[PDB]
Amino acid sequence: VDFQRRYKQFSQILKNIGENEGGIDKFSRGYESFGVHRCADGGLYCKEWAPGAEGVFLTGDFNGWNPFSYPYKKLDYGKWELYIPPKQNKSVLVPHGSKLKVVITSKSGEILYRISPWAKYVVREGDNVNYDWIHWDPEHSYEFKHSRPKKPRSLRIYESHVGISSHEGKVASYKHFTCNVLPRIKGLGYNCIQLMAIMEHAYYASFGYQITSFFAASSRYGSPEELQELVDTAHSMGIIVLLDVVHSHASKNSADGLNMFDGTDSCYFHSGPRGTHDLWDSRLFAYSSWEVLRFLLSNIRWWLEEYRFDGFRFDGVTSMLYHQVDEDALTYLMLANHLVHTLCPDSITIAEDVSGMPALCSPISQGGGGFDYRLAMAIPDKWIQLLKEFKDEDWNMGDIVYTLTNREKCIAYAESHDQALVGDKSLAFWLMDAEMYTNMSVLTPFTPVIDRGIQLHKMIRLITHGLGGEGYLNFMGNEFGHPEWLDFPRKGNNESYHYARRQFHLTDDDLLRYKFLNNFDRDMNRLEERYGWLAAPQAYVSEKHEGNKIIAFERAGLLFIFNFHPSKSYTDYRVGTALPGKFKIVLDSDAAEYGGHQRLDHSTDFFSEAFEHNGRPYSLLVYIPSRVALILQNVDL
Ligand SMILES: OC[C@H]1O[C@H](O[C@H]2[C@H](O)[C@@H](O)[C@@H](O[C@H]3[C@H](O)[C@@H](O)[C@@H](O[C@H]4[C@H](O)[C@@H](O)[C@@H](O[C@H]5[C@H](O)[C@@H](O)[C@@H](O[C@H]6[C@H](O)[C@@H](O)[C@@H](O[C@H]7[C@H](O)[C@@H](O)[C@@H](O)O[C@@H]7CO)O[C@@H]6CO)O[C@@H]5CO)O[C@@H]4CO)O[C@@H]3CO)O[C@@H]2CO)[C@H](O)[C@@H](O)[C@@H]1O
Repeated sequence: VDFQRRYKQFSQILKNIGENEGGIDKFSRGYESFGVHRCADGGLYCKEWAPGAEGVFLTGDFNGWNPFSYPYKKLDYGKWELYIPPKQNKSVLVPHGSKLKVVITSKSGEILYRISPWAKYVVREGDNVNYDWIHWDPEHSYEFKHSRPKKPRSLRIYESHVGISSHEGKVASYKHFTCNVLPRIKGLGYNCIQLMAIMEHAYYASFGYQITSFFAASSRYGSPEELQELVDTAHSMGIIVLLDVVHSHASKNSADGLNMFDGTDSCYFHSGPRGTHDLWDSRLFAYSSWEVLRFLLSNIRWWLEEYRFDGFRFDGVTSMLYHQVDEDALTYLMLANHLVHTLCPDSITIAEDVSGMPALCSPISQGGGGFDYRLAMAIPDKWIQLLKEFKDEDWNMGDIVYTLTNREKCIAYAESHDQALVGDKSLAFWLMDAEMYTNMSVLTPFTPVIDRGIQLHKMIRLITHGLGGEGYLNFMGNEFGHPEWLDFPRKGNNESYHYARRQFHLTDDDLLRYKFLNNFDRDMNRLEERYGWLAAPQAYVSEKHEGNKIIAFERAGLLFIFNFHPSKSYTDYRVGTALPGKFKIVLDSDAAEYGGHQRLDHSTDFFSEAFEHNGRPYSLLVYIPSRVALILQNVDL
């Protein structure tokens, strides 16, 4: 790790992009010439990079699948271009909705049929083994009607998957998400959507991590225009949309994927074993290769320009960095971040990194990776440890406080999307187990295990939200403690969609207790919008009492008190504060609307006195019941 090196290297490649291409703007507009394009003159212009092809051709429905009638002309640097002249009758050469294929001929004599790396749209017809390359030329394009929202003060991310966003056991649509799921997200107080599994993946059960077509918005959920309408509608509501970018590896599919494009093992990827990820059975990009930079950077630009995304989450950053560290992978990520922020400084980039790479989330100008945030991955693990291995009486308050406050800006989350999956437990499941199925009805008794589960689900989320980071993340359903698990159709379940859905109706059912966990989430995010603790400096922790099981801190002027004690309810408990005067309850997890016992009267005025307590100048006395969290705001006398 030499920061002077990381910059000098980046600075050089960027300088070359300027001398060789016309700067990173021009360089990242590769999607404008590569692929298949209909010209204003009625002709068709095509361009590809196939360095190890003897010949390249265009075939499809349009030419009665004659493989060699349209040969591309070879250019320098292993690139090929084709211009089919316009029709005499002045009609479309390649009709919209029709099938296409690139024909690659090898030195040996193999005749290979490929989908262009640059393909905009791909569809799997009924029960076909492979995806077909569908030419996209609609009568009307989607015109974006709304402007990008003002950059949020603090991010409150709602991690979403479009397919599973309905109560039905089927792939839900972009249209369904736009009409039914966007208003729910807005209502909860979330100001950002992390859109998962958008980049085309042939294997649905890969959760969007096995990419086949990099420039293609998954056909599965609908047309490219319906995704544009989705993003535009989110903007109409003041919600920013970020995309999950998988540039770490590629699916090894060759018929309908990026693998073996020009017939060799070294096109967009590394030759031999270096180019194969053994654990994932995937291909690995040759980040040193100029054309891989054009491809990957024109992809970043594509999602910014075509679909108007407000930023990205770069997945598999750890795997990219360690093949010792891959300098090329890292210089690619620096150029990607440089591009995103040069085009729009308000744009956000997040890194999915477990390693904790020094300066990954710091400015490039200081030898950093250029990322705005990293995910605070230690937080979900600490909650798992405590619920799996420790009795409530044995939870260390100092260890909770340490894990949450360790730090570079990070995104805090109580549980990941991976924890929602089959053969893993959600926080709601770790807390209530089999009782989740029995006593989540208002009509059944409020058992001590349902009572404990509800109280702790709220508290774990609130301490993660208030103390854990500079941003917050919640995966679809976990805001109301969604039951069961998530599982995608695959071999191992005989293609079942029974768990490939989200039961959102559970919160609308007044005869169920999910409404309580949902109400808490809505009010937690709305209170954050009002006071901005996520944007505030790190909290001042006055108390992390091992005996009493009390965590007390101040962030953005608010006073946060947590009683994790399984049985003791403290009266006249002294909490230190930096502010004198009157204090009022702004949030109480024991309120009835959240599934509490209503033990506290909110109309009570708490008066700060001049009594040094826990390194705080003033202190106030409070009633904090067992498994209750409180937020107190200082008010004008
Ligand atoms: O007249 C006085 C003047 O004379 C000299 O300079 C001459 C040059 O000698 C002459 O060639 C020309 O150079 C221009 C050139 O015409 C311009 O186009 C431009 O070149 C840029 C280019 O536009 C950029 O794109 C960039 O090129 C990349 C390329 O895009 C990228 O794909 C990659 O290419 C590699 C490829 O991907 C690989 O697959 C492989 O290619 C293989 C094929 O796979 C294989 O199938 C087969 O076809 O062979 C190929 C080659 O082995 O390798 C490729 C790389 O080798 O990388 C390149 C990066 O190089 O950059 C170029 C360069 O900037 O600009 C140049 C000028 O810089 O005109 C000038 C004069 O006008 C003399 O040198 C000078 O001092 C005198 O003043």
